Amino acid sequence: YKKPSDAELKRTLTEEQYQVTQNSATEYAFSHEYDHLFKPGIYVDVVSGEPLFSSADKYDSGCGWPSFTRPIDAKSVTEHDDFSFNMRRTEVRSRAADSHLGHVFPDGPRDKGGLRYCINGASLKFIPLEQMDAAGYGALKGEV
Ligand SMILES: C[As](C)(=O)[O-]
Repeated sequence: YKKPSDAELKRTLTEEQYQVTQNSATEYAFSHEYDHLFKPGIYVDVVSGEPLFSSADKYDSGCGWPSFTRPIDAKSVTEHDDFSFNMRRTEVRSRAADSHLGHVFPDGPRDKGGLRYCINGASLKFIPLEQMDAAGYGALKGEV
């Protein structure tokens, strides 16, 4: 899982996908299809295809963006202090392509770890269970 050149990205990603993953922009709350999508499968980095979240950990937090209790693999994402626009939050970015994904907060389901990963649907690509094998993610079916 690798990240193409900035120049190549400009010609493959939509304006929205590019602004969110490359410039850390934020999609309008409740605007993405993935917000209310709850079907079996996984969500991968729109840029590199790296698996990031599983349908197994997706839940309704009412925050406005796809929400998960944890990443599909602890190593899949990286955390960063975000002192953007007068406040302190923890930014979440993908490991391989370093795409801006969203933020994580300490107010998630307590029995699931207590974390809430709020992610832009524009930074993801959903792979339904029925297509995971063909897509090359067969080994991850155990995570749904
Ligand atoms: C707008 As957000 C999904 O980075 O808390």
